[PDB]
Amino acid sequence: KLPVNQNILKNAWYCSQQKTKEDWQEWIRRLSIQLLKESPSACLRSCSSLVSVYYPLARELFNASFSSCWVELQTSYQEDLIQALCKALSSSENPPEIYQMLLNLVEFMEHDDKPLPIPIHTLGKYAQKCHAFAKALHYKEVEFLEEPKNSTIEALISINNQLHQTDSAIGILKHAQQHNEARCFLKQGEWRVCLQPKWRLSNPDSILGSYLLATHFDNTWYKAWHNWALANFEVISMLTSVSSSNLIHRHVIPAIKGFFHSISLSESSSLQDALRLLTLWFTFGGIPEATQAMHEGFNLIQIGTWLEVLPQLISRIHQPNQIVSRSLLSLLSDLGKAHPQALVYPLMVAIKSESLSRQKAALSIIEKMRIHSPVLVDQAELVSHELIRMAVLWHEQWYEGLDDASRQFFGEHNTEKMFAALEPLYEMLKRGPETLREISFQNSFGRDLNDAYEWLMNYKKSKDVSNLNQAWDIYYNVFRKIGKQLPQLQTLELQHVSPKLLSAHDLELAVPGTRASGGKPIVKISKFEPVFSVISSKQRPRKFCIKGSDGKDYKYVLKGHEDIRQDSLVMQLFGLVNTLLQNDAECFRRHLDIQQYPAIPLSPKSGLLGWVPNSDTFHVLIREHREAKKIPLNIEHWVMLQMAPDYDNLTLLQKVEVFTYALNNTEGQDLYKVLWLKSRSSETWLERRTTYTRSLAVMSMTGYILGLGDRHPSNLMLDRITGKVIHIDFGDCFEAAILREKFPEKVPFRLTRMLTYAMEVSGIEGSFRITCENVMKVLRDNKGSLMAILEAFAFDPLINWGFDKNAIRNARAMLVLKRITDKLTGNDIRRFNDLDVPEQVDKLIQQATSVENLCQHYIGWCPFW
Amino acid sequence: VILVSAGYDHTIRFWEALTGVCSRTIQHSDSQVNRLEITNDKKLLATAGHQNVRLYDIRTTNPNPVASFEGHRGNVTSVSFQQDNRWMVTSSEDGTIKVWDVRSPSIPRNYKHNAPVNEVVIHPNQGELISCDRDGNIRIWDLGENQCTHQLTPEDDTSLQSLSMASDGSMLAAANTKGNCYVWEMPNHTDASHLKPVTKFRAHSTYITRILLSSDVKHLATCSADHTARVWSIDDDFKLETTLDGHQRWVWDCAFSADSAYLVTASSDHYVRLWDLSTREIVRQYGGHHKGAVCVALND
Amino acid sequence: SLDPCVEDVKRFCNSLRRTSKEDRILFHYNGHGVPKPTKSGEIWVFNRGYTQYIPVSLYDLQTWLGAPCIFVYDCNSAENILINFQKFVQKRIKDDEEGNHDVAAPSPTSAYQDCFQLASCTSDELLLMSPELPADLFSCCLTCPIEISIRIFLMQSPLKDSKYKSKIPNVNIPGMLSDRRTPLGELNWIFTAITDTIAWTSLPRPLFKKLFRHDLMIAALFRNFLLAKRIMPWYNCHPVSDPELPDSITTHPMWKSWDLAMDEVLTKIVID
Amino acid sequence: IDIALLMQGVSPSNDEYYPTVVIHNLMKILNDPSLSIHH
Amino acid sequence: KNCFSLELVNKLCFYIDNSEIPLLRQWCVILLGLLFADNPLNRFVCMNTGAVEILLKSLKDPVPEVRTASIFALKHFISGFQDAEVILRLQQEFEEQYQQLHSQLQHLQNQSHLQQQQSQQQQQHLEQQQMKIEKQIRHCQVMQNQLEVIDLRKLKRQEIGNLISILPLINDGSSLVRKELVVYFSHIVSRYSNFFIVVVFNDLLEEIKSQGSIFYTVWKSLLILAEDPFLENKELSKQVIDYILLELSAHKELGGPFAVMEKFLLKPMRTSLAKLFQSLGFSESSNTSMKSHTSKKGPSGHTEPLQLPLNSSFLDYSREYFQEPQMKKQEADEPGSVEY
Repeated sequence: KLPVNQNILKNAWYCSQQKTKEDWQEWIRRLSIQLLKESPSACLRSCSSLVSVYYPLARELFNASFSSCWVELQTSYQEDLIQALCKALSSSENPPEIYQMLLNLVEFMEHDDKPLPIPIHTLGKYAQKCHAFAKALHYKEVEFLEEPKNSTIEALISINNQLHQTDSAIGILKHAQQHNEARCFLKQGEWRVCLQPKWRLSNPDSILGSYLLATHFDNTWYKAWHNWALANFEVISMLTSVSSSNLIHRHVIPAIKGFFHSISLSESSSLQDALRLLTLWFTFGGIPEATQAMHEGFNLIQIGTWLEVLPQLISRIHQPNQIVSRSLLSLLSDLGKAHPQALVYPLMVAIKSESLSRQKAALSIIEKMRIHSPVLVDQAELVSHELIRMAVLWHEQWYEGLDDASRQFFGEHNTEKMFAALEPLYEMLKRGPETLREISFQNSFGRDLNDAYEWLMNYKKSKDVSNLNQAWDIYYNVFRKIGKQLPQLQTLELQHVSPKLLSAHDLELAVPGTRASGGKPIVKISKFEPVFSVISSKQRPRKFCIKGSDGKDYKYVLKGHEDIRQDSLVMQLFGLVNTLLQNDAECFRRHLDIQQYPAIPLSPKSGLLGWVPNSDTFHVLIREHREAKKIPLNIEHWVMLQMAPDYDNLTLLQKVEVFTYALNNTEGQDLYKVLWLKSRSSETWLERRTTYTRSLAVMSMTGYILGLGDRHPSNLMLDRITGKVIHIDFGDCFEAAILREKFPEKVPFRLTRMLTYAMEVSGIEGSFRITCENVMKVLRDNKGSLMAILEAFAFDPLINWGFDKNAIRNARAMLVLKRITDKLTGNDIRRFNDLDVPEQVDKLIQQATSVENLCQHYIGWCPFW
Repeated sequence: VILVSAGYDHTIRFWEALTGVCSRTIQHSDSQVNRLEITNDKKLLATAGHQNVRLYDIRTTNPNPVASFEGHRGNVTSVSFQQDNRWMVTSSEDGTIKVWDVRSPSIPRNYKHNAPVNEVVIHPNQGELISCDRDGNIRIWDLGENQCTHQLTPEDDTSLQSLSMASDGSMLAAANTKGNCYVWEMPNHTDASHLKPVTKFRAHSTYITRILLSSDVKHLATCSADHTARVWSIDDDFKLETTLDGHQRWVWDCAFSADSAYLVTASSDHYVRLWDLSTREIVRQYGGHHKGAVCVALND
Repeated sequence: SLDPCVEDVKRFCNSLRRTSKEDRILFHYNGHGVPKPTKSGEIWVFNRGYTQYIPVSLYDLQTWLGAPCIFVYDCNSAENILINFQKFVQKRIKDDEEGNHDVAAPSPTSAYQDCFQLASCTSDELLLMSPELPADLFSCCLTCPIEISIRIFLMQSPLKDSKYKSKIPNVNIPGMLSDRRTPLGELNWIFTAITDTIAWTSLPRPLFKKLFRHDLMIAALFRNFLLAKRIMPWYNCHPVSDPELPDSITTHPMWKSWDLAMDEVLTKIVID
Repeated sequence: IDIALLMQGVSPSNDEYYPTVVIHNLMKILNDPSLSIHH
Repeated sequence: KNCFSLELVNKLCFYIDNSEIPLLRQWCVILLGLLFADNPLNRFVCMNTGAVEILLKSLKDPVPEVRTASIFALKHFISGFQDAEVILRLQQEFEEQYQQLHSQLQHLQNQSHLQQQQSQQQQQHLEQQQMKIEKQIRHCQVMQNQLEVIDLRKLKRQEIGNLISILPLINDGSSLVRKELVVYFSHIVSRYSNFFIVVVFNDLLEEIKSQGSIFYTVWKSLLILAEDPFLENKELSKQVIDYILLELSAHKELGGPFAVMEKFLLKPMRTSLAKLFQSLGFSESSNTSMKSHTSKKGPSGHTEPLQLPLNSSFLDYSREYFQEPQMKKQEADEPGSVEY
């Protein structure tokens, strides 16, 4: 292994006879060259002569050689090399030549493989002397965590000041203090509406006159046209609330003209204006003057605005008025003339929807598309139907048909509802086989299903309880012979599921997913990858891959038997919020960003979600870190289960102390250390921590206003390169979790002990809270626009998924409206407490960081993590 | 005299100070026992577990449960007896007051109520009930009324933990999650809403558990979640009699003796203790619990 | 059997020997995901835990089976097991003197010495592993001779050019084995005649009577064994049977006629 | 793409890593100056 | 399989709680010890129904035979080494029995569908067999549903909780219980060997000059029993410790270090010893040790070899009781004899 050859390197270790940078460099590469001759590795002994001949590869070898030599060197020489490296780092304190690389090597071995016994204060002082400010910051953070000192606190404050971290410095100081102790008319109108509230019979007239004078002085002024139109909107709203039906005629046409002029002036952010106009037309589509007003505004308005503001047209594609229907059909015909590739997917969603009026209205769309391109829609439905049958994979139909029947039969024994479930499940077997996998089930497990069918017939014809029990026994039998091998389908092969997808290649349709502004270029599809990966999320979603015309791969996660389109509508809320942060100068300076992935609604029973690339979730991110140390995964849960045999079946108060016992006994800095481990360098860790902090801050506030809850480390997803958080399954929104029976929440956004320990030494009140005030002020700065956005999808019947006739839905939506307005304003708890922005931030922080507010939760939410 | 304790062992067990060893153990490995209560004349044993209140027999040789009664969706918190044992009530996670009877029961009426209560107490007239909620509310109900009740709000939306009531019909003490407590004086002619508050005492600052006071109205002893058992005076100079600490784990609900001078302490420290309040010294210490002990019952 | 263990191979032998009183039993052993068989006389079988392989002895397998035998091994070194098996049977017929030596067995010892088996290679050398060959070519010889003969002929034909083809031809010989008139059945009949006329003029009279004049199963197996004896030594495998066949099995000169038949049928196929 | 050639030591372990780093640094000799200085 | 029923184990628990004659107080504990032989399903069911708690409370009992029986049962209550294969090894024949009884059920249904009423006849003798078969099936899926929630980790936790309550019987009465204790300790050595191997190095290097767990208590109790006042127990404990001695004599690469610290007996390795603790801590997946011992003596380091899991002839001893007479009084107590 190693012969006796260490008698010559002692002089190169301890010399203490040099006083020059060149002499120190000579000593350094002399010891680096001679380090290889005692290396125990076969792949390192032979490279000694090569390193002696050629120098630069020893720089990249400098980690392997040091790791080889350190383990082989003996304990008495360990402190010798310790003092040698300490004196090397202490010498030549003014010019940093190679001591930064020395500290890089020291931290590199300090990652996981038995760090050196160097004092951390000495490490910090070498970093400070050798200008490594970020390494000094990490060392001083470790020193502060070991023991809090005022000198250390001011050292981190100065470090943040030189690194331009004012938020970090302020937060550290606060933590130390808290622990150690025309234009004139517009101006007149806005000041008037600020000093005196609306909803009278005199202020609307005054602001209407002011806006009319401003428009007369500047007839091409966008905010004037928009303000006049919205003033007519509030007048019409109060008239409707009072109800007249005659004073609305004098205001519907000026509002329409102003909205058209503003849209034609801007053509950039016309989302709210377009949806406002559509809501106005849908509310009053029986005014002939409005009909000719919008007819003459056809030429003034473009088609690109409706192209960008497509989705609500498909959402309201059903029309109860003939004139409204004709106008919408003409508009969508113009949309089909101008890049129809952005609406064919919602088009056959409308085709396969459950509204007979929607299919009858869409027959005209089909007929007008036949004269343009039959091949587009034909190939579109051909490639669609296979994806819906593959999203809802073929055993899941009768799997859910057995399960939903089974638990309600255990509940209250509704045999008619059994028959209703089982009537359509047996239709396609006598209709005709279609796919190879369907054949593979047919020739295997058809006889038991048939026998169950005539046993159902016998039960219907005789009402025989014993044969009902026998039928339920064979149902248990088939449930077993499905559910045993259900988790054994780790992959699906398209050649046997649906080979026609492979047969149809060189597809000319547009690639589903994200779209560009206006008319996006057409991107074709080459083929499909027939291999998929199955995810375990109680629904078995799969990983779909598409080979596009560009030679790259477009990959998505496929979800089935769900009307997911709520995530699609929240996607334009993400678009609006990123637009507002881009518009804000402070947010643009802070470089805030939320990356929304492409996601198209494939069907009322299927959809695609964009999987973010080059990233890993927090769920997986802890497994390899734990098994590197070879320590159990659910360690804290097992530790508290050691004395809590009935944790789940338990009352409110006694869970708190066992949870506290688990927290006290269990260390909670795994993510905090693994980000340092996976960091490329100190500045790498700096950019990771910055991105991590402001991403989690902005996303948790957006979830707070959105009502997005039910967040768990499975849907929490870090980015491998940067560290941004990306969530999945946004069905829970508008605080829908507060109404469901299964353990209603008390914490709005999941900010756990793991997050607090991963936070910097400034704590939750530092840069996180400093970003909190900026996010709250920029979100309160756009009060009217967000309300105009959210007013559209309240009363519609396509949202009742997380809160569940027409009057009841309207009342529930209006209660949601007052609840979210109270949530924004801060008067949701106490009527007298009209809390402002910083008081709201403090209240939210304490209410989310309270332990009782997070302990009482469902195990499905995984509350301990 | 007999006393019984239960906890995370899933085994209820009796105790006897004369022999120093446990006498009888009964397995209930289906749920965690929250509370238990022994009948005054030592005939049946009831408990608060999960969605079921069952009646065991003392003199039998560890049989199957003699009686069992369900009807609550959530887990049950406490049970209230009667001195004539004609009406059995329980308090659960729904606030709906139920009533049942011994000796071949039928189905009586059930009362539905919101604000899921925590603890209940029956006035000695055997016709009136006071329940405490975790929002600082007191619900007063009686068999005579059908839907009307009384609302008492000692604190505004604050998690009132529990309460205790005087067997002589004088005092009503509260228990708040912040360690606060209120004492209410209520003189004779108890069949009226005339609970007059007197003072307010901040005994602790952390979470607290049930307060028990003796039939003789001369003491008020509480126990909290900081290894603290503190007894104050309720009729003589209104000051702290005795504090007690030193327990390894946090002390759970406690019980008294007949002479109002001995008190038991059951905690999750795998042990239970019995003390003389006058001498504030260890009198008995029973051990054998492999897990913690949460609930205890005693009568003489 | 589906990746079996020792408890599996218990009734894998017992349940069939208890229903076949004296008629012969076919035992196929297909070990390729299994390490090398033991020279000391052990055969590796899986456990239920899928973590390590446990030995099963030749006595254990033989006692679970009975006296008639037709064994087909497809392992790597199938020759130490034969040398050992001959040693075990001669040691038990030495113990047949039986002073106090009679191990309880389901079938009499007098019918042990007349039960047949095959082997896969010649000694402790390696199997075939190239992508240009089926991984279980031995049982390919012993259950589908015609198709693999056609494919081996295509891969050994010097006239590879001007032909319609890891490279493997997509050749399909039409028809089925049973029908006489179809080319596949015609090739089956011509192969049967060709492999019988070699054996009759090679082996002695009583050996021929014992091999190809008693039962059709052993007849077909030993007829395919001659084609195995032809092809495997071209890929360095010289299998061993229970009676020693003379080395004139592969050198009998009508393999020219086999080549002529293959040439004629493939030219007819490509012309069609 | 790769800022420093030490990042590849993160995902794998310590023991078997030793020949891997040597081999994927010395397969770069194919260029002319290394080929000229090491024959 | 045929004998283990919940009604039987509950009646057994009732009898061991209160039955007068100590013979059944012996044999019920013996029956549970035999039922706990190698059956993780049985261990899970008994743990859930609380027979473990009853058998733990039955350690303290007047007669010593039932105490030795209780230690024998908790000897059998070690969880299982081939557990991940025995669980499948039981799943297979539960599946096969379910399939066979199901096929028999439909065979009998087809037999009863013979279009013949047969009043007061074979059909009337067949309905009771019908729901008897149904009851057997339902029992089968009850056990099948109990199979998947096995939790070997909770099994190990209950075993390590039982060991510490076995420990206070070191100051017991007879040498019988002491011998049963030393064979139980030998079996613990056999199963959890590496903990003993990592603790002996530290203990005897400290004697030359991690510990602190309840395991160190058993390690010290073995040395306590090594100074027994009885004849056979002394060499029995010596043979138990002889496996440990023979193992650390080499421990492959460790023999050199062991010899180096062995020369101190008359008068990097730290990490090497520390690494082996986590290797079983991960496989895991009040505490009054109190270490009191009159150390007036020191351990100076008939069968020739040593099988590490020692035998226990107590079952044969208890079986031999059933050959002495029971309906008639034995020798030396007859109305006239030599001893009389």
